[PDB]
Amino acid sequence: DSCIQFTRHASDVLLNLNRLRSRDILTDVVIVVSREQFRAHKTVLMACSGLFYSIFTDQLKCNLSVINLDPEINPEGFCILLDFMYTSRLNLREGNIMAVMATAMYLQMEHVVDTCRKFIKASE
Amino acid sequence: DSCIQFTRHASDVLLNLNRLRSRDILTDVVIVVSREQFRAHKTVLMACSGLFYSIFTDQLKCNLSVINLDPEINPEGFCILLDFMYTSRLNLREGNIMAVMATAMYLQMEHVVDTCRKFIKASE
Amino acid sequence: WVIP
Amino acid sequence: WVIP
Ligand SMILES: O=C1Cc2cc(Nc3nc(Cl)ncc3F)ccc2N1
Ligand SMILES: O=C1Cc2cc(Nc3nc(Cl)ncc3F)ccc2N1
Ligand SMILES: [Cl-]
Ligand SMILES: [Cl-]
Repeated sequence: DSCIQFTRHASDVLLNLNRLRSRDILTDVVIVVSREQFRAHKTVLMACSGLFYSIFTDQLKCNLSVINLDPEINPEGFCILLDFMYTSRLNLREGNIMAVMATAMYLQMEHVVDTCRKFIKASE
Repeated sequence: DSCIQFTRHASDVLLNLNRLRSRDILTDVVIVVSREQFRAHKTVLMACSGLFYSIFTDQLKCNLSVINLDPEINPEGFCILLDFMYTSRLNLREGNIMAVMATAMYLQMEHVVDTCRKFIKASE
Repeated sequence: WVIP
Repeated sequence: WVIP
């Protein structure tokens, strides 16, 4: 087509979606990771994660307001990945990289799994 | 912080949100623009438009599944802006610029209003 | 704004 | 990935 494109649009959209999350506006699901609860927007979760895409395209699961993750999932790892979904920024540290990578494999977030593998390889 | 950032994340999120819209997945509102109907995600509309942000933060309107726009709004102008919300690309043409600018003013989409004003000024 |  |  002959469209023009606003470079910062996608980043500005994501910033606004994170502001809605902050303010608990139109959040429609609670993700439970053992004793912790995280409120989010199903569409943002599906857009970032192959696991959430599969869950919320299921004709029964699409209607659930609570999703319980596998008990082996680390709440801090999930929190770091949820923040990445809404900001593009990943708080990857020596102390959390193993939990973050395991969580990203489970959630099916291939680009995160990729940077974790690279950071681990560099320390070996 | 000491975060790393994935450059293409925001664009990839928006591309996936547009794929959900295409496939009518988890759309939760119908926008009516006279005889036409457009299905969308409230969160994407709020993230792009000051008018939708005000509508869906209202304690009563947040629960509506149908929103009727002012009868003066042009359906093609709205369609072009809805596509821009989900793609960052604006199909601005000599034949639609007046309707697009009027619709963007109504929807409170300041960057679109800005490029329309500039394109109009260049033709004068 | 750019030409994509 | 970059340093933002
Ligand atoms: O590593 C990843 C990230 C990821 C996100 C999605 N999300 C969607 N995919 C499509 Cl094709 N349309 C809409 C979506 F919301 C699916 C798989 C995967 N795998
Ligand atoms: O031209 C524009 C585009 C636009 C979008 C929004 N959206 C939101 N704003 C904030 Cl501060 N937090 C969350 C949001 F969804 C508000 C006003 C305006 N004016
Ligand atoms: Cl990813
Ligand atoms: Cl805009």
